[PDB]
Amino acid sequence: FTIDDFDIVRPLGKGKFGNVYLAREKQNKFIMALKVLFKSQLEKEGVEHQLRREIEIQSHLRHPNILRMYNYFHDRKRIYLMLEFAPRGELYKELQKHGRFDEQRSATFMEELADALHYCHERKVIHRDIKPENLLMGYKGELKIADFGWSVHAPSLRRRTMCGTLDYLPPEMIEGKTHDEKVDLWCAGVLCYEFLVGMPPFDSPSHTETHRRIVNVDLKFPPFLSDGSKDLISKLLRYHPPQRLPLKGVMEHPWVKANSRRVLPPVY
Amino acid sequence: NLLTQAIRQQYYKPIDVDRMYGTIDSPKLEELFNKS
Ligand SMILES: CC(C)NC(=O)[C@H]1CCC[C@H]1Nc1nc(Nc2ccc(C(=O)N(C)C3CCN(C)CC3)cc2)ncc1C(F)(F)F
Repeated sequence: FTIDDFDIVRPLGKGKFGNVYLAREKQNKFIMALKVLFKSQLEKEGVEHQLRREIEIQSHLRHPNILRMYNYFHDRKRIYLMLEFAPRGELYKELQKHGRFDEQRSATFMEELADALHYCHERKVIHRDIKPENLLMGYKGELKIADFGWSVHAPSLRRRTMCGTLDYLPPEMIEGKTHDEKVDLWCAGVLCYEFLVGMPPFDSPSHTETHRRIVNVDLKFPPFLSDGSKDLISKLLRYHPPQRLPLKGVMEHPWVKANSRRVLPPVY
Repeated sequence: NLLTQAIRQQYYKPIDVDRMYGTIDSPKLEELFNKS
């Protein structure tokens, strides 16, 4: 592969360490996203090994709700990532536009997320940064996990790195304990609440008060939420990681079964 | 537009990406910051 093998249609926006372009691969007339990263910029910021880990994880995952990385190539100055194009774009923009999602939309995203995370966990991959900003939407609005910035392949499944986003931090990270794959169960609960309410559950004016609300699991449900949605969130947002509802349990939850309109994309 | 139709066509008629792209040789992760 070379950049000459692609016809650049238009830019899609600026990513964490490079611009993304809508492109078409000439030989097969296949539409994809091209992420362009500058070798010198990455080396100067010292994110070489970070990028290598992100590519190592994402390039080996094959799931309808995980953004595919088809291949990658490089030239004199740039590294190019060949990625699946998500036609409906950024999930966070859609949430901001609507304020909050209805139960059908939220339950569909929850089933897709739990299925994608289950696929990761059965490979000992922990995501550690589930939030709306890391999700894209497919042709039929299917959730696509599309950032693996904090992800780790953890064979021993016991970590110490405090990572992720403030509002999504599990209590064990704040308290400086070791953590495992169950951090993703906590984040799935925060995500479900944010989808339905439009705000994360432990939103506070200061980082110290947010940390305090998280470690006390100071969950205060707005009155418009259904009993079913509150049951699922409460079962995920448990202080003790072993008590959190497993991913298979999210997929089997009656509120998910009754409201999800999940559609699996056609396969080859 | 022909692009909007092609995007719809790609969803309903997916290609064997594992054969069309995955089978093609890739640079080593340790080589990505070195000479092309
Ligand atoms: C980390 C996180 C996952 N985010 C990202 O990576 C960012 C970085 C920049 C873009 C995006 N990355 C991707 N974006 C897409 N699709 C897409 C994006 C934007 C639009 C859009 O412009 N609109 C809907 C509208 C069009 C109309 N205007 C007015 C508003 C926005 C439509 C489709 N597919 C694959 C990728 C990928 F990941 F492969 F690079």
